[PDB]
Parts: sequence; C-alpha cells; structure tokens
Amino acid sequence: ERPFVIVESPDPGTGGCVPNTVPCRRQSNHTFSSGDVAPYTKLCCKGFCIDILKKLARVVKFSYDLYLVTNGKHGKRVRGVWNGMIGEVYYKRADMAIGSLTINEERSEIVDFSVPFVETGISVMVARSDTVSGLSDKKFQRPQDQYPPFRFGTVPNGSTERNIRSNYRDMHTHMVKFNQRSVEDALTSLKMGKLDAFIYDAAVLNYMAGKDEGCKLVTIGSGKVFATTGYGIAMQKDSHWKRAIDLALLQFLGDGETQKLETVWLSGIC
Amino acid sequence: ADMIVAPLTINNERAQYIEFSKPFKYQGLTILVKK
Ligand SMILES: COC(=O)c1ccc([C@H]2C(C(C)=O)=C(O)C(=O)N2CCc2c(C)[nH]c3ccccc23)cc1
Repeated sequence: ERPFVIVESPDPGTGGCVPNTVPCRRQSNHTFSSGDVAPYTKLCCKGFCIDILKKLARVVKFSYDLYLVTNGKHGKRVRGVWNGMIGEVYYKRADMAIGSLTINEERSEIVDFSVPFVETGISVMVARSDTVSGLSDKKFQRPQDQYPPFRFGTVPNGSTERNIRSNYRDMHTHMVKFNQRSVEDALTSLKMGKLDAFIYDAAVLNYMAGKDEGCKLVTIGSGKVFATTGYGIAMQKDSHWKRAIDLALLQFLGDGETQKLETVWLSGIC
Repeated sequence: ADMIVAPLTINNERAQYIEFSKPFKYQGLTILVKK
C-alpha cells in the first residue's frame, strides 16, 4: 500500500537489508500439489505500519515475521470463502494482520479489530481546477446525462465497492468503466483524460494529492470525508492479545509518538 | 448506572477500567478568542 508499507530489493552484495527495515519473505506457494518449492527471495519492507509494528514489538514484548499474501488484495468472499488478509486471519493461518485495513460491519463480525490509529473514509478526487457535491448530486445518483460524468475509479473487490453495491445500486450498475489497477494507474488515466473523477479511500488520495508536480485537487477536503471509518489491526476472534495491544496503541496517540511519524512518513509540498 | 450516552473522550486513563465502543464522531482540540 504505497505510503503504509513498501517492498523493495535487498542489498547489492550483502543481503542483510538497511538498518531500520524488516526482512519480509513473501510466500509465493501458488502450487504445492505438484510443485516442489517456490524460492522465497529475501525482500525487506519499510514504512509506516512497519514502524508501528516495531514500536508494538518493543512495548508489548513479542516476536514476529512478516509474509506477504497472494490471494486477493484485502478481502471479499467469493460465495462463502474469504480471501486476502481477512481470509488468512479467519482460517487461523496468521495470528495478526497489519497494513491498510478498513473497519466495517461486514468483516468485523468474523475477526477482531483494534482501536483505529488512522482516520479514513471515502473521498472523490477531481481532475484539476468544486464541480460535484459528493454522493448526493444528481450526476452520480442519476447516470442519465447528455454529458455523462462517468467512471469513478473504485478498483474492484475493495471495501468502498461494498458500500456502493450495498447502498446505491444505480451507481454500481453504471460504473463498469473502472480501473483494473491501483491508484497509480487511475491517476495517470485521469491525467490523460480517461475519466475525470476518482472515488477511493481518504488517506491514500490525500497523500497522492500531496506528492505531485503541481498538484491535483480533491473536492472540499474537510467535507470530503464520507462514511468515516479507520484503519486497524485484524486478529483472531477473542484472543488475549486484544486487551494488550489496544491499550498500547492508545498510549501512542496520547504521547505524540504517532504525531512524529506523520511528519516523517506522510508529508507533501502542495 | 449501566451505560454512558454522552460526548465522552477516549484515552489511556479510562481504557484500563472501561470497555468503549468504536468512535461515532472524531474531533480534536482548539482555543477560543474574542473576535
Ligand atoms: C527473536 O528476537 C527478535 O527478533 C527480536 C525481538 C524483539 C526485538 C526488539 C525490538 C525491535 C526493534 O524490534 C526492540 O526495539 C525491542 O524492544 N525488542 C525486544 C525486546 C524484548 C524484551 C525486553 N523482552 C523480550 C521478550 C521477548 C521478545 C522481545 C523482548 C528485537 C529482536
């Protein structure tokens, strides 16, 4: 997830990655029925969520080992079986799960979440220089215009797509000209003129609008927080860790040690 | 009492003796001046 956790290559000659960076060998075991072993190349992860993980390891005194997941992005059950991060947590293949994970009522019935440490929601970034008033304007609600402002990004099988498909069936019906890749492809498609409005999470869009030549502007930011939620850590149902790390996280937000991470890891020019 | 429906802040000093619920409205802190 581009500011939160970054995966790169190891040292040119050493292999022991940079200080203040956590080794993270991804599991690429796409087949084991007729496959011997997939070579787990030693990559090293760094970023914001990994920093929070380091602080938690120092405070609550545990040990860890990251491993990237290769079944879906975050999770959207395909008729009864989950996938991704929530899927791994539910089927007891992993004790915890950290990253860019949103809180809902769809999956909070299956796993156990922590007190949120990042504020997020839904936002609508527009092309350049407001033109729309959010999710209530007649353009988005009623797609029947001669000039049809079209194709909010809304990458498939995400969390915001669940909100759209649950509340307003009309928008989900019309919006089929989506993007098949992450915000990186959607923003350049918008910059080239494919689609003029991107509908996605809040923090990632705010960051991507912060780090840009010139800058592109979102709709009114203080009012561009629709269906507010937060990020969080997903753990197995009713484990004794929830009592501890929860409290730990709160301590951070009381002491401003999360505040400095905002300055270090999440800043822009514009 | 058995519950509190009020603008109660969430912080460390309470979470040890109380079990809260997910926030329903976020806010911060500001200062008041006459103008
Ligand atoms: C197999 O062991 C490890 O790999 C490992 C685990 C934790 C840490 C670091 C941690 C960081 C930066 O990750 C420190 O800042 C820190 O405080 N750590 C642990 C401190 C610690 C205490 C006091 N007691 C322990 C009991 C069990 C595990 C750890 C501890 C270091 C290495």
